[PDB]
Amino acid sequence: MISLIAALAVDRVIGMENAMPWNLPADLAWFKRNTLNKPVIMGRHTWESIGPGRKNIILSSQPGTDDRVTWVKSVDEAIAACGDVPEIMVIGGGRVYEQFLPKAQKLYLTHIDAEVEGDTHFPDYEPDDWESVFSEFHDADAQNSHSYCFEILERR
Amino acid sequence: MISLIAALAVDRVIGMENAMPWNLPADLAWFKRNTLNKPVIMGRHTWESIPGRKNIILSSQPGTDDRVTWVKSVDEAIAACGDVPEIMVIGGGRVYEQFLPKAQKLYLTHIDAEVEGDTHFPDYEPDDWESVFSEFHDADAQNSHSYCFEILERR
Ligand SMILES: NC(=O)c1ccc[n+]([C@@H]2O[C@H](COP(=O)([O-])OP(=O)(O)OC[C@H]3O[C@@H](n4cnc5c(N)ncnc54)[C@H](OP(=O)(O)O)[C@@H]3O)[C@@H](O)[C@H]2O)c1
Ligand SMILES: NC(=O)c1ccc[n+]([C@@H]2O[C@H](COP(=O)([O-])OP(=O)(O)OC[C@H]3O[C@@H](n4cnc5c(N)ncnc54)[C@H](OP(=O)(O)O)[C@@H]3O)[C@@H](O)[C@H]2O)c1
Repeated sequence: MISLIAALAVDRVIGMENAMPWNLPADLAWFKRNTLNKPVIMGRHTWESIGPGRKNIILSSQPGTDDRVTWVKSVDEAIAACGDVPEIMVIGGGRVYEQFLPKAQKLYLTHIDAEVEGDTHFPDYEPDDWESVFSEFHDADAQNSHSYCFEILERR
Repeated sequence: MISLIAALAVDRVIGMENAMPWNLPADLAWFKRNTLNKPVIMGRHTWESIPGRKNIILSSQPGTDDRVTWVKSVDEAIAACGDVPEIMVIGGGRVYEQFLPKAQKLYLTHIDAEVEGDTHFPDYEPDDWESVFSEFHDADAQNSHSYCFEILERR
């Protein structure tokens, strides 16, 4: 199966011109929990932002620039590179989420109570086509700059 | 001599109820550049938020980590640093307020972020401080806000 994992500010904003204006180690821990050694697919801009671990599959139209990870030139090649696994984790960014949302069976979302003027958004999903199977709200604290809610949705 | 090092949002905000809403690895690298192995003094809340050098923690209560040095007063904090060229006071608000009158140098990162804080860097009169270094940086893929490193020396 294919899953998407993303952290959304209000209006489904996921990315800005620069690094996101928050500090959420709990979200980093949740991201790790839910990826572990599973194959990940990401776009080239997300790869440049995160600086590797599992299979790391990077989408780019151009030849790859780091032989430690696997570079692919299409969605189909990305899926093929992950092989026959229980769950593929699509980790961003906006252009990649848009292409994989119709293929996805599960969303792992972190809803962050932050308003940020973004340039990239998580794709529109119709909540009626998705069953919320898990939800956990957390307050901001000494380590986390904003309140946040982890949610898992499974396609209906 | 005593120096303060701090990261200031607008209105001299240094701290909030919760973690600061920014991601500034360049400021962490600057903080390291300017501390390295020099003794550091910090308040107990800053200790809990963040050991390496001498790490001197102010608290009214017995210490809870024997890997660092705990002191109950400003004068003991200074004494615990020994005879060194530069003591780095790293926060927080209560600690900066007590050490500012003793300080000869400020290492400030001015961050272009507006945040409603609960704690501020102490008032200083810029006329009483000479800016000896200033370096501006844009936000980028790793740093959420633009920032300016500044070093002031007491005139
Ligand atoms: N998303 C884009 O295509 C694109 C283009 C120009 C500027 N930007 C800016 O970059 C920032 C991040 O955007 P984002 O979150 O959308 O980035 P992202 O998903 O992390 O990465 C997008 C990149 O992934 C590669 N890619 C995605 N789908 C592909 C496919 N089917 N075949 C081959 N390569 C594919 C392209 O790399 P290559 O560029 O190496 O081909 C693309 O530019 C935004 O501010 C956006 O405006 C994005
Ligand atoms: N981050 C956290 O852990 C946390 C938790 C609760 C509240 N706060 C609140 O957050 C706000 C900002 O704190 P801040 O930046 O001012 O904290 P800070 O300077 O990092 O730490 C202040 C602490 O340092 C100790 N201290 C400072 N001067 C001292 C002296 N002369 N003698 C003995 N002990 C001394 C006291 O510890 P003791 O308290 O151990 O005596 C004091 O509470 C404050 O309103 C604070 O009360 C922060």
